[PDB]
Amino acid sequence: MDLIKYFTFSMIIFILGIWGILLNRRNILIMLMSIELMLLAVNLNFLVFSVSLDDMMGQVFALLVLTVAAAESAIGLAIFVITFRVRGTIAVEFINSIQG
Amino acid sequence: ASGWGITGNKGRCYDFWMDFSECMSHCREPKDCTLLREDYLECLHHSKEFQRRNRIYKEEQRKL
Amino acid sequence: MILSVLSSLALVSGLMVVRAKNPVHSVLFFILVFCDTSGLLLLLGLDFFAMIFLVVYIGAIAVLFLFVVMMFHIQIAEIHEEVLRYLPVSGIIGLIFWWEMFFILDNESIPLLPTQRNTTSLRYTVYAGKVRSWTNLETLGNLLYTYYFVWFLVSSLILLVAMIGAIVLTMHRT
Amino acid sequence: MNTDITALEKAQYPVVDRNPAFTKVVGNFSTLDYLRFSTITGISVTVGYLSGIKPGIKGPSMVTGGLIGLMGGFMYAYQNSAGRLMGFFPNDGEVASYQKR
Amino acid sequence: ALKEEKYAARRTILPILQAEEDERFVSEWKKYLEYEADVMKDVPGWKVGENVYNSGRWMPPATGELRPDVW
Amino acid sequence: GFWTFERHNAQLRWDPQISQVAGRRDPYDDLLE
Amino acid sequence: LVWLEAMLPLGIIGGMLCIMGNSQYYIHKAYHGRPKHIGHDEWDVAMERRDKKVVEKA
Amino acid sequence: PVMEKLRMFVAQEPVVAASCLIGGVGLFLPAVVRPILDSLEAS
Amino acid sequence: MMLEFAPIFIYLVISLLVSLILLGVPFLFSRFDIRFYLVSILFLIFDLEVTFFFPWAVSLNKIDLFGFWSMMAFLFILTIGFLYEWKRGALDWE
Amino acid sequence: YIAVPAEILGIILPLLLGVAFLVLAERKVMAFVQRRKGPDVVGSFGLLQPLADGLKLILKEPISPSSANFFLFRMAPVATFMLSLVAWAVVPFDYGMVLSDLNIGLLYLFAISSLGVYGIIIAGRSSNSKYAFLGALRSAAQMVSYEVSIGLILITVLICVGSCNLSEIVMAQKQIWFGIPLFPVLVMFFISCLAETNRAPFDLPEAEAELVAGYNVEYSSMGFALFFLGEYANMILMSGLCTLFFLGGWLPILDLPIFKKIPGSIWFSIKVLFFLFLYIWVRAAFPRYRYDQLMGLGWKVFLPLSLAWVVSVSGLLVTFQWLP
Amino acid sequence: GNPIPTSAVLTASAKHIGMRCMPENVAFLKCKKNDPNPEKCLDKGRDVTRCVLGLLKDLHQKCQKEMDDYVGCMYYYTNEFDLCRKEQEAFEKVCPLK
Repeated sequence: MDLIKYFTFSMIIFILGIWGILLNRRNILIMLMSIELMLLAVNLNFLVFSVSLDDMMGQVFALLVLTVAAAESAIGLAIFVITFRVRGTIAVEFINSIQG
Repeated sequence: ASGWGITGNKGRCYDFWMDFSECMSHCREPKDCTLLREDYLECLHHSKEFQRRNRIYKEEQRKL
Repeated sequence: MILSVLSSLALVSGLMVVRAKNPVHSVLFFILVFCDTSGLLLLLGLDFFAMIFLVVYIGAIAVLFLFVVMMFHIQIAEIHEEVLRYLPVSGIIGLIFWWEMFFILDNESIPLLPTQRNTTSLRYTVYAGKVRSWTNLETLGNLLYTYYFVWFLVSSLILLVAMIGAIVLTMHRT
Repeated sequence: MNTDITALEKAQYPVVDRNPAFTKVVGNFSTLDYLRFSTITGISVTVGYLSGIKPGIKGPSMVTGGLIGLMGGFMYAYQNSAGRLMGFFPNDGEVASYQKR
Repeated sequence: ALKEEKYAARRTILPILQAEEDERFVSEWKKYLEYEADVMKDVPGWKVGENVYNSGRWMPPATGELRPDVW
Repeated sequence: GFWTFERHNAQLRWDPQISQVAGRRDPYDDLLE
Repeated sequence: LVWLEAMLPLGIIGGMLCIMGNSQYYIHKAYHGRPKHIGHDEWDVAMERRDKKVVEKA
Repeated sequence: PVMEKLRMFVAQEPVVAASCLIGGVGLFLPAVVRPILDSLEAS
Repeated sequence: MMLEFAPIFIYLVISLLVSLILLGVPFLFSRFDIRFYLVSILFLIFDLEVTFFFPWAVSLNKIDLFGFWSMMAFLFILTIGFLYEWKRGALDWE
Repeated sequence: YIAVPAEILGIILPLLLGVAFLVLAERKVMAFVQRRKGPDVVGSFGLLQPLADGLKLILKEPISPSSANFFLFRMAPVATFMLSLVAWAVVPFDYGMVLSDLNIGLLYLFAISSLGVYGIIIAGRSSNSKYAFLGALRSAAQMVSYEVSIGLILITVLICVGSCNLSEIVMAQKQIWFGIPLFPVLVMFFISCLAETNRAPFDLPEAEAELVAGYNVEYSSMGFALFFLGEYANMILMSGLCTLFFLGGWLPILDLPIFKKIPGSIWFSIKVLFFLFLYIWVRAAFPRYRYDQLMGLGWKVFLPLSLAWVVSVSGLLVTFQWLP
Repeated sequence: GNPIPTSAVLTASAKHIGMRCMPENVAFLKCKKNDPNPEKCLDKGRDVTRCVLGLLKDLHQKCQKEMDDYVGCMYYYTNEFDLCRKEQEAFEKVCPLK
């Protein structure tokens, strides 16, 4: 029953990311962090599957995904910083001007 | 399917994958390669082996 | 059992990431999720990945998040909201996802029930693959730079984009 | 590293050399190859000069454009020569220096 | 050289270790086959030690543990 | 059976060229080579 | 020769380090019967487990 | 007259120049010397 | 084998106990500076560079010239980025 | 496994004694340099001075200021102290004298060093002091900045050895110590260790007279003591790492029977003591950089040179086929 | 009488095993390459076991004290050849590799 338990660990991390999206309408920093949780859950699936199938392709992609996660976090926090600088606040009522 | 094992040797299920691939390389009906395909998937997930052993466990529990 | 312990710690820590009132606390609980993940990876036998999750996710990424979120000095009023009204929608979505997705491997990967018999003597041992053992590090390094080097270089291009974007968006030279 | 030059689509012209070396391909450059190279280098230098006048760096801009043009022109000429020697492009000249030599 | 020496010493004594392991596994497999023959008695249609692989090639029994060789 | 076409059989022709590369060998070929 | 006063705490640190090594070295050797082997790999583990049977079942 | 620009660059930025020389040696050895040794061995 | 990690876990438990004993015995008797974000970004990039060096460094004996030059190209891209950082004043705290 | 905690305590307790006496040794050496005596009244030759200071700190009342982050304020010194302690589980003192023979020991050490920054940053924000927070930010940035050069130097040693096992790194230096052909790399490593430990000339937290308040200004009693013990344990560890990577670890200077007589633990201790003396001698010799100056040194000097040495060593080794 | 074929003994005698039982080793490895099934290799395994045990008993009869010392030192150092050279030389001097 090993594989199912590893997979449900990754599953709960992914589900927690989805819930963090659902529960944080007014907190876009935690929306970003929830997205990072989802990416960690996928990275773990690749490692677990690579071990389970006795195949190295899962690990190569796991390293490359870690690179993608790093770059995406860097740029996301940059966009956060510039949005904050322009508005002086992070509240979602000040990032809703574009609509319709 | 790639053949690179996680310990530096040929992957566990690579030979089954290859045999499946050679079969499909000349059989125009994919149903001609069903047995080798389910052999490769059985190597991947051990589903039928575990199911049969669970049958054995179930019968033992019933007769106890 | 150990998987149950790590799973419970990760569950509670992740709930704390998504539910902490203070975002700084959310970043610190995220570090706890990454430590727990590293323990899981050590159980898988992948020590390089277990150490790299500490080096990169905690040592670099989480430090970035902590630096940014600390200097923001976010007041609770701008991000606070009562979440009791989201119990039904989260209940529905989580239950659907749970039933469809926590059992996605059950039909494909049927678990082996633990019998009251020593099935650990049926372990066949092959000494041929144990003469010279490769670490997870050497197995990865055998492949990254030769047979899949294009993906390696594309990842470098991704990192270069990150550097350029960070400068062009935030730099105010003195 | 195991290498294999085998292409998906077979050559349609006599194969003079299936994997010609770097120096051999370069030595196979024809007058048309040097014409393509010189045209691309000259156009690139011209664009560098004309685009560099407004910022005031026409000289350095000429250098940058010329570097891009030298790289691209060599690449195009090497492509043509190697493709002729491998039989992917019409290569009656290469076959002449193969039957004769 | 010192490592090659060690690996060479491992290669010369591998066959006796493998032979002993093969004999031990064959005896254990006979014991499990007789256990299965006894337990699955009065089960219509059963086959003691049926190979789940159509090609019939021998594989070790699967353990259900993801990475037991590292512990 | 488009999978029969030669363009879709690259692994069947490439992999035998690396069958002796360390990292994807059957452990016994090291014992007898 | 007053500077020997400073060489006393340094000598104490050196002795502490020697203790950190040797104390853990001798405890392990006493419990396992032989000193710790550096480089214990899959092969060394397989040998120990098989030797246990080869010894106890003889 | 690019012969004293290198001199001024080495005077002003000694660490950068040293780094460039060290890495340049590290790149020059396999690009040049290694094929020379490979060619010598074959003959 | 992961067998050598168990002593580390027991070591962590004991170190935590010692720290709690030491810290518990006495209980008986609004300015954003972009340069910190930037230093974090550079650290993240070079941390990933050290990460990709570890498999390469232990594997140089088998990848030979091809792996060496693929790593060299990787470094070249990242060093072009670093030069861009230098010229834009990201490395100057004045 | 029943005997494992005995080995663990046989590592930890002498380490704490060694830290307590390293502080005394630094006070004695700085004093002797300055024509004074240093601790010499509390015990013979001041040998009981560490015991008195530790017992004083134990009896001192803990303040725990009226902050809104009381748990994090107290956990921050525990985090940094546990991290300083746990690095010694993989350090070998002689052949077979090591708690955990990790095959990934080098990367494990890098991970510990990367984790060390969190105690300092959490202390700054949890202390409810703008001065402590800006000091903690500067210290954290300096530490991560010099981690890059430390990692690149580690990669250079790895290329020479081709294995992350510390014992194998030592045993690879039987032919020659790496400090001889990689002497500039050793100098860069020793300076990067100084900057990574927040030590003079890089000791921003000690620059209170420079209007630069440290990250631990709001700490009293044993939280402050834990921060101090962590920093000095890290100094000992950095000396040990300099010894292992470049000075042959437990190996003797020359491979002769006369040198092979004395145990390798004594060799290792002697080399560690020499680097611990350098840490103090440098503290006594020079003034300190400004924050901007040391950051410039980290990103503009030590990183390029570390990257250049990685390239040069790897290229030379693959060129002449001298790889492990 | 017959020494217990522990890992120390086999590793100590590995060089003699390689020189003396070479053909049985090769045949067993060929059969294993052809078929992984343990049931289909028992004859070659018996051949290999018989050659090794015979050589072990022979080498015990020729050089007993040197073999005990070498096996004792190999066991103490978990089969590390480098920490056992003097006993290795004393062992090969009375019992040549041939």
